[PDB]
Amino acid sequence: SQSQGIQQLLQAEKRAAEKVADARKRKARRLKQAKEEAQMEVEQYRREREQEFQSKQ
Amino acid sequence: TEFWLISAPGEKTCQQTWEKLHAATTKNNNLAVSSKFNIPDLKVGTLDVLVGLSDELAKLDAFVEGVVKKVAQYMADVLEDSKDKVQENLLASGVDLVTYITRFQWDMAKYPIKQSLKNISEIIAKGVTQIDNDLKSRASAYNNLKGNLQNLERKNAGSLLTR
Amino acid sequence: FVAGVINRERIPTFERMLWRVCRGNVFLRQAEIENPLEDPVTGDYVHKSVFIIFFQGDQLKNRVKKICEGFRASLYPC
Amino acid sequence: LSDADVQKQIKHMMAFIEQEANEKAEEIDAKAEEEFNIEKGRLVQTQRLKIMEYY
Amino acid sequence: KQFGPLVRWLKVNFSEAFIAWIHIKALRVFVESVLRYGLPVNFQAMLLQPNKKSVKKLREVLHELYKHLDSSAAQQEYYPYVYYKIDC
Repeated sequence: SQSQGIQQLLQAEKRAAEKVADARKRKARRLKQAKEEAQMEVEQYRREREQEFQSKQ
Repeated sequence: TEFWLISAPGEKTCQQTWEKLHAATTKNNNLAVSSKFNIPDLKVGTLDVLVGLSDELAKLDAFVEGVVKKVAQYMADVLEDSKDKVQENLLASGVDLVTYITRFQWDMAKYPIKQSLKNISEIIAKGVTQIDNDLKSRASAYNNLKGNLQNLERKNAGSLLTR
Repeated sequence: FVAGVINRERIPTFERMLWRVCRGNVFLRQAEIENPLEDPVTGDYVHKSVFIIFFQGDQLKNRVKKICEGFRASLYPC
Repeated sequence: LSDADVQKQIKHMMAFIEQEANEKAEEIDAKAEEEFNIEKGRLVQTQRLKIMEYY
Repeated sequence: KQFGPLVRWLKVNFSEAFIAWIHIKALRVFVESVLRYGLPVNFQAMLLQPNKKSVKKLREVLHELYKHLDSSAAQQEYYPYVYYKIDC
């Protein structure tokens, strides 16, 4: 029954590895999304400032 | 009064009766007093932390037990609510351990139950350390007054050669 | 697979000490040596068998290192 | 010891590893969300002020 | 004058220290129980007040109660349960 215990714990370790790699992946995904949204807000800010520029000129 | 603190796997709810109710396995055939601990639901992160905690708590437990003895002996010298013949055990919140254990709970007042084991152990440790230092200060002050007072009483005491 | 090397004079106790520090947490793998040769220390041929445990925690690796040093065993390589 | 005892030991080995894995991943995602917001704010403020100065 | 308040303060702080002693050892026993048995964390923990000259019977009863359920792997080192002495 030794080989089964060996296999079972290796399976637990594998899932653990998958779990952390995927959590890190989600982190990466969220960071890119964060960059995309940030830039979107920046562009919104840009349009606003450009409009005020046009208004003042 | 000495107590034994023991914990069983608790796999079945019948364990409580097994522990307490069924004479074949109940402590001293259900004549000895056996009360449940009310412990909040805390978690252990890892095994490595579990072991660290184990050692750290053994060290801290001995530390605090020593402090408790130190303060109790101090009061014994004071002769206020404890003596050498009577009232050796300290009271918990002003009642005996038997009473306290009857109503035992983990106290959120000393450490929040939402704290990790590290933080909880640290808060208690800090508390006891502070208590010990406070005792060191007050005891020093009392021992100082006690000796100086006796020395003055002695100065005006004695036979006509030295009194 | 892998057959570790112990003197196995009192392995019942080695095992127990291992469980005392933590009981029942990891599988103990057993291996045996067929027809062992002269002991590097004892200078004789005895049967040898070994229980090898992989640990994830550092505290247990250090624990069992100290244990194996106290115990009559060669468990040096990973 | 018995095969059932060996199986219980194997379950215990699984159980601590899984708990550690679950806690670490949770910790990782919570911080990831924190880092998301932190980096986002820093970037935004960093460039917004430069735009302001330009303007 | 100092004595009055001294001892009142100390009496209070010592009670608090004792309670802390109780809390910290209940945690000790908590984590040891976890280490000894694994998860989940529902264990049967009892505070025992021995009867006079019952320690033999107590050991007997607790031994039979838990030893048959776990293993030969687990006195000062190996006891079927978590056990700490409360010196009071």
